[PDB]
Amino acid sequence: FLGPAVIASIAYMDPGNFATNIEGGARYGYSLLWVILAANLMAMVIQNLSANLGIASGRNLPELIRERWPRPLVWFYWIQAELVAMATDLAEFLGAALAIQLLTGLPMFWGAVVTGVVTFWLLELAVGAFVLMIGVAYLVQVVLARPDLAAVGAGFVPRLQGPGSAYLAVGIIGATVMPHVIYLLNRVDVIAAMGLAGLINMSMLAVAAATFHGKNVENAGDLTTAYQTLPAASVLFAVALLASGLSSSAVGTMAGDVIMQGRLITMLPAFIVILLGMDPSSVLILSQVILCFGVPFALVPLLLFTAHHDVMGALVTRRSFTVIGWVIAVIIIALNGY
Amino acid sequence: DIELTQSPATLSVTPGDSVSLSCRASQSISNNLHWYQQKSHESPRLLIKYVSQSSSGIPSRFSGSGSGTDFTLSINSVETEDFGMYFCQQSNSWPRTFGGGTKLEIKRADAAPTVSIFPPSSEQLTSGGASVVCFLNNFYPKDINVKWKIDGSERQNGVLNSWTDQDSKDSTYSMSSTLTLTKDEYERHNSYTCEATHKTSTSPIVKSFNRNE
Amino acid sequence: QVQLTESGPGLVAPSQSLSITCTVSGFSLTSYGVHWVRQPPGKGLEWLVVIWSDGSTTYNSALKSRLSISKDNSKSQVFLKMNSLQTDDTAMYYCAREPPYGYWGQGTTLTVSSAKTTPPSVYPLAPGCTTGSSVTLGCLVKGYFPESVTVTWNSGSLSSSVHTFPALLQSGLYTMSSSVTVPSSTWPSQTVTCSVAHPASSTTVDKKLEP
Ligand SMILES: [Os+3]
Ligand SMILES: [Os+3]
Ligand SMILES: [Os+3]
Repeated sequence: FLGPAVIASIAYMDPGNFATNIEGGARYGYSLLWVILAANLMAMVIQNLSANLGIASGRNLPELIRERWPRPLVWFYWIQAELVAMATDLAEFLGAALAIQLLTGLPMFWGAVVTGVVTFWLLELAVGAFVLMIGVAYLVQVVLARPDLAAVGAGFVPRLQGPGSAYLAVGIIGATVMPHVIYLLNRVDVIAAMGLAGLINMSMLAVAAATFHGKNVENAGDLTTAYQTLPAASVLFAVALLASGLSSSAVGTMAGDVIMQGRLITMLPAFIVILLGMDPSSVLILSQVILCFGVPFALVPLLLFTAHHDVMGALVTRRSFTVIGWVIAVIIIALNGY
Repeated sequence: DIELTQSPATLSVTPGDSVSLSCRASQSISNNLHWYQQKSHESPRLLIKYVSQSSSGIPSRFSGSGSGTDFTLSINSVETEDFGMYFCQQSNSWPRTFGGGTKLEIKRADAAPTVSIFPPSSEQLTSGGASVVCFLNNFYPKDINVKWKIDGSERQNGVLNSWTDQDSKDSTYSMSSTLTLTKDEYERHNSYTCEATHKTSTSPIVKSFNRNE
Repeated sequence: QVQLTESGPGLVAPSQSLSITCTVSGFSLTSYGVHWVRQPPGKGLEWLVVIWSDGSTTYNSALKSRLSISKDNSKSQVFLKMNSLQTDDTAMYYCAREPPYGYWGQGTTLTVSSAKTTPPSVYPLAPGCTTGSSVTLGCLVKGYFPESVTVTWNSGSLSSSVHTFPALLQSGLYTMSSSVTVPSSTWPSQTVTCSVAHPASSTTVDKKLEP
């Protein structure tokens, strides 16, 4: 319908999910699609538990964690959440820089200046039409190859152990369960939005795995080589990226104002790109595992606050196993990070 | 399951005139295709990636042109170092599929075979064998229909043809065709005719011997 | 200098097992997928299988459930392996790996037949009565295994021209034609003898050719 589709295209609209559902297809092919499944399901749990708690004993999570926790722990959770929104804005400026260099070819510094003056410009239907049009653009090839061979033969979970194998999956599932959706008639619109746009992500990844897996060539991490051919569809990919970044800017920075009030300070990572010693293309995926490390700190308070003062949320089945599986995975990739 | 029929199967050139290989597809495969050169007993280095972009470390002589359901490689001024095999590989979908291949060869003026038919060897006769080889030395082009006749009746089977590579001395092909027989097959009959229908003669070149004398 | 090298050639009986080592150098094997390409003696070729690094085997439907591909990152070797029945698939195998392809190995020869080592039987081919001023004489190596005999002609016939047609399989063994030509003014005045060298059986047969 016209509601959940726009709510979905806007709901994802970040460079991180583009830049990790196009790495999983270039290295771990269809065998990674499953995580995207697990990426949405628990997420559709979590936000529901936020909608299940956001009206009863009404307050956003930053208002709650200031009510009954020690002060040093409040400073620690503000370090954690501020590094979370900081890393999200790093994702915004990075992806928008790669987009501006993907269009006019401007250096990422001048691209960051243009994103600064677009932050000046911020003070809708066309953006959702761009992410909707690239979303249908990846629904052009959601049909395209071996529907029962590589697909369902890889949606069943593999226990792969390698550093990059679990690192990239942790980046994907750490980018989908965005920490700022946890800081929050309505349930159906979001279950269908995240539902269909889950097909946008499985489409993006599967097409990223069928477009070139065994072909080798230049890696898909740059996103400059991510323009798939059916000419103008490439510029459509770059404009879709730029729109996704510029909108995730306002949404994630206003959300950072919600977590922060209860501007340029998050722009310091935005110019770490000038370090020149390492290329930015794949520090965005890291930007989604660091963002992943800020998820348990955003999940424990919901899990514990859900069952005291309020009705509903008595179910503690999958919603509590997901946090311990989550933390054991991120402690696998964190305890092997040396 | 997509295939790639490649034509022409073999190609002769002077060298000088431009050649153009065709790698027809079974369905559309976009610009996912690879062109390889090959020599005898060698590893095939890559020439053309994606049919448009020339690959790394490849002379500007070669150029791939095409779009969609069929693609064509093209060599301009063959330069005596482009002779031999050429293979063509799609890579979009499992399984990857190579083409039918082509063997580029040197071209020159025509020639006629110096056919000579031999009786079975005296030692092979008491060994039980009865091979009647029929050499067809120095002929052009490569194609010949050599044929055997045992008492007029043709012998399409029991034969064995063999072909040399394009001769080093003068770019001229030669072949052999053994007609191995058992004892009764060699004793029941009376004569063995070795014919060769060829482009340079409407009448096939003929040699024969008979069991007596 | 990026470079791939393979294991030495192999000759195995039917229903035996075998393995081949595609070792790599000059690039990061853990970062590239290796394809396998099989070329019969001269009968074209078709894509075989691909082993993506970190063990990801994908076999084509043509050669599924017989072939297997091991990998060893400790020495960056890509192992090919064939077990089960062998049914005399005889060919030279290839491996490939580099972002656009174009770095293939030197290839490895692999022959399957049950025949034991047998020295040849050289059969002289006398014309039996002579078109023109030059006469052709023949020599027939036959029934040998393994491959590759080298036929050499002694003559002294002033003008002469030798040919040696490629070895071909007959009933599990090998057969070969061998030509020579002499001015007939020296035949049979000057002898023109046909030696045949088969190093795998040590035997060399210096067969004289007479009518
Ligand atoms: Os207060
Ligand atoms: Os409590
Ligand atoms: Os076959």
